[PDB]
Amino acid sequence: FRNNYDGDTVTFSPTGRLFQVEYALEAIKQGSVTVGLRSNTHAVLVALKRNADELSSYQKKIIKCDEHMGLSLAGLAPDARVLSNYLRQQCNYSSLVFNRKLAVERAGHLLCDKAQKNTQSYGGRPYGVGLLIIGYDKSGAHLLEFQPSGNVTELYGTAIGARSQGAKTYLERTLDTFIKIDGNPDELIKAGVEAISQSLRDESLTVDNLSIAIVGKDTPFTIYDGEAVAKYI
Amino acid sequence: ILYGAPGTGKTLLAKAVANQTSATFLRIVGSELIQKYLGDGPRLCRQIFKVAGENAPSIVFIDEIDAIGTKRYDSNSGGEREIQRTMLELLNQLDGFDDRGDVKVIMATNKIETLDPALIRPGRIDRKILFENPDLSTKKKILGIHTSKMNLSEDVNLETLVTTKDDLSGADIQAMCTEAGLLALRERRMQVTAEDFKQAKERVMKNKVEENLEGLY
Amino acid sequence: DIPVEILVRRLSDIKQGYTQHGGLRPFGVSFIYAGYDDRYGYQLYTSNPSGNYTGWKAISVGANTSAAQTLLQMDYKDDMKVDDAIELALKTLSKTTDSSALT
Amino acid sequence: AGYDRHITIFSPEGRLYQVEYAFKATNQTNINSLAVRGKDCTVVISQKKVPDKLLDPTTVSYIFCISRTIGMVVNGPIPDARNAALRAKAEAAEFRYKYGYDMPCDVLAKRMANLSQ
Amino acid sequence: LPNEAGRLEIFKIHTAKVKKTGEFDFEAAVKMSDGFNGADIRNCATEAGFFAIRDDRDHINPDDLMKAVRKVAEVKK
Amino acid sequence: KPTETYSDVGGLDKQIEELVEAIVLPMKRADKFKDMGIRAPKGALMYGPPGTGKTLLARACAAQTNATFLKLAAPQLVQMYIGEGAKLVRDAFALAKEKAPTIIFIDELDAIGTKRFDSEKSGDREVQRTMLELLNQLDGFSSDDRVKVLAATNRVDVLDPALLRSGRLDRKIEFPLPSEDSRAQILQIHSRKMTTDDDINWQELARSTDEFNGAQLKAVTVEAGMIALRNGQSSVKHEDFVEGISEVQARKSKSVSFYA
Amino acid sequence: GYDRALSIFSPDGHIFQVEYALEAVKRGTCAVGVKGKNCVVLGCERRSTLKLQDTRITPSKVSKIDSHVVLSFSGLNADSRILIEKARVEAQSHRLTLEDPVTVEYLTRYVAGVQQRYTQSGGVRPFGVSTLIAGFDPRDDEPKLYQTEPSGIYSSWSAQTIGRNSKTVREFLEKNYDRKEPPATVEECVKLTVRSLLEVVQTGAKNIEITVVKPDSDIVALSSEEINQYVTQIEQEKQEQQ
Amino acid sequence: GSRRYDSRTTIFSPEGRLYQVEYALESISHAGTAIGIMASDGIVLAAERKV
Amino acid sequence: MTDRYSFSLTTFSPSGKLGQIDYALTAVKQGVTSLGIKATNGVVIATEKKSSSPLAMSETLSKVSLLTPDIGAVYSGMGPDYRVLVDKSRKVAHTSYKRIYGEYPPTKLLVSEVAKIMQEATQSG
Amino acid sequence: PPRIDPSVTMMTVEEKPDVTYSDVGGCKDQIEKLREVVELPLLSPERFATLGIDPPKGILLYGPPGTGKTLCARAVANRTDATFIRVIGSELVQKYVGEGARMVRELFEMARTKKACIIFFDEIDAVGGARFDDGAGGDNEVQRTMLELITQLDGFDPRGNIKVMFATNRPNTLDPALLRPGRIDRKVEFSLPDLEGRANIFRIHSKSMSVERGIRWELISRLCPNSTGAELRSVCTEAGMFAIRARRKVATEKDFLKAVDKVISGYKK
Amino acid sequence: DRGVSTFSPEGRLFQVEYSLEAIKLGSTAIGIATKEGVVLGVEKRATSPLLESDSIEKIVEIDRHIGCAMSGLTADARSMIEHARTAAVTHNLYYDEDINVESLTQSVCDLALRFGEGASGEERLMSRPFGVALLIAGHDADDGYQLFHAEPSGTFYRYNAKAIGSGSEGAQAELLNEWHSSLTLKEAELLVLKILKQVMEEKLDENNAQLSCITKQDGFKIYDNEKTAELIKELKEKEAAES
Amino acid sequence: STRVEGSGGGDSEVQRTMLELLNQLDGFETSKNIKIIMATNRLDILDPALLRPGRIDRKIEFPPPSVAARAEILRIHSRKMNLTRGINLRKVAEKMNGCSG
Repeated sequence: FRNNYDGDTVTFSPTGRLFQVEYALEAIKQGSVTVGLRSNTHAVLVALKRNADELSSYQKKIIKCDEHMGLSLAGLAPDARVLSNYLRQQCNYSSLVFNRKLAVERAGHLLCDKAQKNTQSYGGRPYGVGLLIIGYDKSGAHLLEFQPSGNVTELYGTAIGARSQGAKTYLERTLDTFIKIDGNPDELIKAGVEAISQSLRDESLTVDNLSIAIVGKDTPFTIYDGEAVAKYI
Repeated sequence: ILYGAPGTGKTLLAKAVANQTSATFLRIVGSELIQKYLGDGPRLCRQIFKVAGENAPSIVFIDEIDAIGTKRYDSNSGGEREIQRTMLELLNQLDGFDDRGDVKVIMATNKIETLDPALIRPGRIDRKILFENPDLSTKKKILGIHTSKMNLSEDVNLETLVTTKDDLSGADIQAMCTEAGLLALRERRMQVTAEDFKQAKERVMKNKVEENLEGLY
Repeated sequence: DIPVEILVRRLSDIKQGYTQHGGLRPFGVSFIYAGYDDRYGYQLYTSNPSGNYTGWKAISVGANTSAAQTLLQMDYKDDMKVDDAIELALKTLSKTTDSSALT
Repeated sequence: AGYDRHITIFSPEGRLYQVEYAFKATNQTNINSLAVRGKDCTVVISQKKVPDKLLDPTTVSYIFCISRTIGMVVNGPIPDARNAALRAKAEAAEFRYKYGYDMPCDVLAKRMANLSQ
Repeated sequence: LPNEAGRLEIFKIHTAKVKKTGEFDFEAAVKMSDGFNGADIRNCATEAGFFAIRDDRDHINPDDLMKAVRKVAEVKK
Repeated sequence: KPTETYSDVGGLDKQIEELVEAIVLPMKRADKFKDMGIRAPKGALMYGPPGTGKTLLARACAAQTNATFLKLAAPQLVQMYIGEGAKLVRDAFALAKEKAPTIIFIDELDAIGTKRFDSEKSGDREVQRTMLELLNQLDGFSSDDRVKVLAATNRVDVLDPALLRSGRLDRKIEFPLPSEDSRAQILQIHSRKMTTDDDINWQELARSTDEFNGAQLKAVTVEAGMIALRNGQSSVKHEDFVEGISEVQARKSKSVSFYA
Repeated sequence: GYDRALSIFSPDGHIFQVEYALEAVKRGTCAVGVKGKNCVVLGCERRSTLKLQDTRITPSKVSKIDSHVVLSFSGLNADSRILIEKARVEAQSHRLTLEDPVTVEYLTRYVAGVQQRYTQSGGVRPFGVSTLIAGFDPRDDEPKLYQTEPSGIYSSWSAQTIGRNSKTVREFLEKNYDRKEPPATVEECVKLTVRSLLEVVQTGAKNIEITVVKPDSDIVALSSEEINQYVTQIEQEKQEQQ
Repeated sequence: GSRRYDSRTTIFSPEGRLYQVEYALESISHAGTAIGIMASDGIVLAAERKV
Repeated sequence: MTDRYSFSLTTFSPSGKLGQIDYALTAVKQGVTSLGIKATNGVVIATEKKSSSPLAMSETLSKVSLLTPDIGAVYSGMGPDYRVLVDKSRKVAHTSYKRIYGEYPPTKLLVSEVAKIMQEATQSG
Repeated sequence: PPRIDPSVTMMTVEEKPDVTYSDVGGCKDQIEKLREVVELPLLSPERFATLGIDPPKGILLYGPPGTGKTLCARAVANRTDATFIRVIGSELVQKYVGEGARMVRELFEMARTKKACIIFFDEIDAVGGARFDDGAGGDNEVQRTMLELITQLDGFDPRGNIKVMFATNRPNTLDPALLRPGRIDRKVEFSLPDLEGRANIFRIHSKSMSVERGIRWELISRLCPNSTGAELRSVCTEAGMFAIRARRKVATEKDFLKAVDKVISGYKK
Repeated sequence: DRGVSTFSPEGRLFQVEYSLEAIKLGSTAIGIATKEGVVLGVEKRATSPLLESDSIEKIVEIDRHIGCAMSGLTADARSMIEHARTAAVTHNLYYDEDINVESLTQSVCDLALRFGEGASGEERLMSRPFGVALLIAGHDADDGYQLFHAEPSGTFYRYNAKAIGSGSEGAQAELLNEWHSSLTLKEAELLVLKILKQVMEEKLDENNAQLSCITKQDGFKIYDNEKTAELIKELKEKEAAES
Repeated sequence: STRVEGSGGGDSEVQRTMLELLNQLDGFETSKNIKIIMATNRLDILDPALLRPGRIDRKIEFPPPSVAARAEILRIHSRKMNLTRGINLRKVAEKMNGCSG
């Protein structure tokens, strides 16, 4: 029964969606929590990184895809690599072929097709990892939500990962405030830190845990990692 | 659990142990529990266990469970329901009442791998007993007993028959005693000669020992 | 001329191949190979559905293999001639038939 | 194998379930058709039912013009009818170029038959 | 299953016995309907009327009927 | 008297309207239907999940009209002895006519709703005959709403061309997978029963719950209450639900090992 | 084309096909290997259910990869042939490219590698045979015995047995070998191999086959009488009394 | 599904035999008899024509 | 994304029988009567042409086909299987014995190509 | 006052079972849930009342039968002073028209009269389980039993007195109506025990046996393949068989290792 | 049957979890990284007097600055190593410098997710994830001595101490307390020997245990049976003198 | 005149039961005076452990019908009733081929 509709990717169920899509969706939440916010001039991503142990250390999950483009993941590390590699080729071609910095809208639609295609086989699979893809081109800053189902929505702020809603409600409140803070790297970073804390309810907020990433009007893709987020706490 | 071939060790071993301990030996026909009705298999199975506990001590020998079994891939299936029903009652009856020594169960099947691995259940069935093949020396031993009960000629040599036999189980050895002895009964004689045995050894040997070139390597 | 021992191996490897890879059925066939070399004299092989092949100096395959072979083992003798072998084959053939007498 | 309710093979009754059910629903367009021959002509008369008044009738056809001379009436469900029409029209067009000659009814028939088998 | 001609006849009788606006069009309904039987055609008469109780009147309109017939049509083949 | 209310359910609103139109509006304004000359149903069919709020609303309609509620369970009718069930149904209807306003509530309509389609109906003739007997009776009268019969299935797998007709099972009401707005309302019904500390953020929880049926929602609430007990509280807070959803009781789980 | 899977990972951790492969080794032939200081002997018992064969037009159970490398097996004939074919191409290939015959270690890696690979891809399942690979490296005299199994695992052993009734003869080796003294006498290495197979074959001393590999293309099948001579000697040992 | 039509009957068993192979050995016993005699002067081949 | 299937549709059964082939033996039985007589002085083949609507014609049907000019063939079993097989059989006979030769194929040799085709379709899923 | 009765039922009743937990190492999790759902509402109803919740009516315990799953059921009944009622689900399914439905009503009424009691259903695979036939003249009969059983649960029943604890060997072929809340609220998972788990369950059996004193079960656990609680007990008694076989009073680590080696191979399929 | 696209209701595939069970059916493998050097230790094991444990090894060289210890199905890691070496050599050709331990772990992990029955974006050249886990340790002159845990899942973690295998829970706990970055190369080895003996069900001697080290003066060097033995005596004597 | 030649239901299973009984008699009581005779036309009701000596010990062929045999039977049945002496059972027997008793 269950095993019919999990064991095949070239199926559908009576609800209007296959069970595998419900599990992939669950898997994004199984990621660690990350928020994204923009005012449409700059876009910031603030991310809580957990590491397995005191004897592990942090490994990167904010990915420079170009010097004007990046992503954060939440969900499955193996899959995230596959997607990141794709977006990176895609960024490179856009520069070589068109002199473009690539809009999110164009990138999302292309990532969608590949995903679709691998549900059009046995032994291909949805990614089961979500991404907040940011970049600063000529229509400004942009924040997209990509899901491995192929749903692409641009949101002004959002969250993915466990307890998305905590930051999201804070974001729907502070909305009107942040969108009129235009042109400020530092005001928005401060916001991101404030936001991520409304997600938390079973996790600690510490310097080494937190990680910030920016691209914006006068900033090409630069990451603050480790030490360098202390002064925004 | 005893698994081999019936009346070669599997039937016999359970019969022996029953004689030693003065226990009632209860021979349970696996198949008759395969009734074509519903409700019917489990209450037949239950009745067998009821009577076993009442009239302890007893060894319960359940002959050739595979007709009520068949593992499948699922623990209930859209095929026949009656075969699945008797199987789950049988699994619940080991799993749910345990005995020290008052009732002992001997289960029989030709292939132990057609049984569900949870119907085997460690902590009741601890022993899993399998069947070795006779070597030359065992053939001599098994033969010696069967001839004690015969009367025969003294030109019959045990050693000679045994060497030329190769890969016969004890069942074939028993058949030989009867077949050579049958030629004596045809010649109206209650000895058996050397000659009867040779022809007998050869014939059962031939039929058992069919070649298909699946040996060798 | 091809050696027998090689030619047999190429068939057996092929049979073997189908059941390992391709999802295929294997062939349901046994061959008894009769061939000559000046490195070995006459050679006689048999190959069977598992991809296993062996040499025999007298062999039976098909219905009633066991029984034929048992008769073969007694009547066999180190000394040979063709016309003697023709008699041998026929004596046996008559006694392995699953139908009365022989024609 | 062990399957015949998920894949298509010979029946032991000898009447193939997939072929029989294909014989049955075709009628899901509410059609009835005939074709007759006159001495010099061949006429087809065919039903049409229009199930909405958001629909134009003049784009609703069950006759597809294969070439210039050849006609084909499909009785079936229309996504399958059209699928065959697309394939038939090209094979007809391909034949006409290669062989210098307009496709026979029977040859078109035979070729689509052998493919369905 | 009834003719086209048969649908028109069965509709006539079932909306006859129901109260209605003075202008009415049986024919309109008849085209849209396929795969119905007499019980299905009666239901269409009654379906239109439930929405007329809703609309605070005794009178089916051709307008109720157009909805009624398409809904009965949607819920099945 | 069932004590069910429409305040015990919510966000099933569009489906509340259809049921009320089908059985209550004929009862109350019988002279209006009569005078029009349209047949008024005497059966309704509901399908969907029971306990989401399909079953609750039936009981609620009966209470509101102050009809006699009679629960007849379909496996009960199915006797191994020669027609008991057909007989039970004619008595079921006769007593129903006497008792009016009445809702004859039939749990399960796939238990008798198999009847086979081959020559296999021979065996299972008790189940075909009982189902046929209620439909012949329903069509044997019209334009009255003295008896209502309302049918419920655990999971729909049965529907027939025979069920159709207005005096038979006219109404086909679907009760869906709840929308987001609706889950929050169901939670706020459920949490009425809870002792709250009034810190619970309704909006957030409703979005986070995805693929939950009304009964499953109830399961989160008892779990949250259960956590609160271990924590040493007599009331619950918002965090207690967030924690609650993640837990296994509805096929939703969490995991780790996908991150560094 | 085709590439649907036949290898499916077990919740055991030990794949189905590997575990069912090992069964195939137990049914098959019996092979044992003993190393000297100067030899490596590979013994096989012959089991002919009926014999109408000759021993010279049957394929023999110790098979040459090279003039000075042998491979010996237990399991099915069919599978082992495939492993052999691939190894004879590899033998020649090293000879062509490095200008030197194979090292034994590389060859062992190779036979393992094909097995391991058929566990890992779909569409192929792995082989029903375990092998004894022995030989000598260029400029060398020290014996090498390695054991390869269908899991694709290999390791070195001073003595080993595989195939039918492995247990009995393993124990027999545990009490009849020395690690401060692998025998440097060719005669005692053959002796031990004959004792081992004797205890299993049932009858017949010309249903025992020894193959001796000494350095520098010396692969030698010892003849009937020589074999009889150790068997005589083993009954003198067994019917010893003081 | 493609693998949901597959049965994998080409693989080693729990007894370590190959289903389809064992079945082929059977086939050969239901077909005619074939006998091969090798002598050092010739080879005599017979195969039995049934039906 | 498809054409990755090659698992067989003809398998061994526990009586070592072949599933499809048992099924197909019926199909032949449900056919109509066809015969052959070799007189040594020729060959005669005859069959019943029968058809599946009264409005159809069996005068404009054919159940003997020319394979090559000098050879004709007839069958019992199913109409669809016969048409595709005759076409493939007509193809190989032209290509391999009139482009490589010029004499029309000996009979037996043509039988061996038809046989190879049918068995090939049984091996391969 | 004669309203609601046992009628005539066929059942196996054990007032206060003689069985206590003997697996706590892999069934730490089934015990934590169990305690809370059954033991504490019976021991203090008032707590639940103050929260504003009433506990689960039915709980499903799944995974392999008898690996401490069965033990946990008997154990909680003893601990609460409630009647333990073992019904074998497969016996309550009958061919006979309704014979099956009738049997089911009488059991729940019986339960009501005698309330504060645990109905343990061994096997719901029988009672429901897979199909595709959707009645067939033998999967109708089964469906009729399944459906009647649902009717009592989803109707009017006490959730604070009557517990039903269900046992299965696979919940993936069971109908969504058997699974869903409104009938089974908590569904608890069996865990094959971890190395540390094996040690505690071992430690229990080795409150008997003259094992060497200084034994490290953790070391033995690391060489072990996977095992279930049934298997860990199984090893211990088989090790004692080696001690008698060799005619010696005391047990070593070694006797336990030798028993592992044997039992796992024997198991497999 | 089964497929390989199947998720669990969590959303984590079946085969991946089953791969973690296989790692635990390996033997304990311990790596500790300290200021100077990385130490890697394995149990060679010796189960028979006839087994040559002193002719085999379980600590394999990737490059002249990168080693690895494995636990699991040790054949499955031959494919992985072979691929890593090919990558490692290719970087020495392409830039003339050391290959980062991290850049490599990433490369290797990409092909651990390459299991499937064919899909339209990627090559599949395995059916199933490897039965085998790695500890890869190395040195580069960009971030010095490092240790990484390479999963068959394809996740990659940076560490300082890690144990894998059956006893990894007990060994890792002890390690957390002992780990300091003020421990000399020799010290790290001695503390590794003490723990490795504990988790062992049999006596610790050279004939069943192997040490190996990574120094930036001479790279990955697999330590001799003799040198490791000498310290085992010294461990035995100190330990039996605080008792 | 007798329906059912054995089937997949209860005729083959019942045939197993009988064999069991026979084992038991040579067991405790070692008295055995009641013998069971099986008759069959088909080898698909049989399995090799069933033919294995100690369940079924003798497999006896029942007379396949020959011309000489057919005359004999006829002569015995004719020796009850009024038939002419001018008849030749050799003719009547030779006329019949593919006829049982």
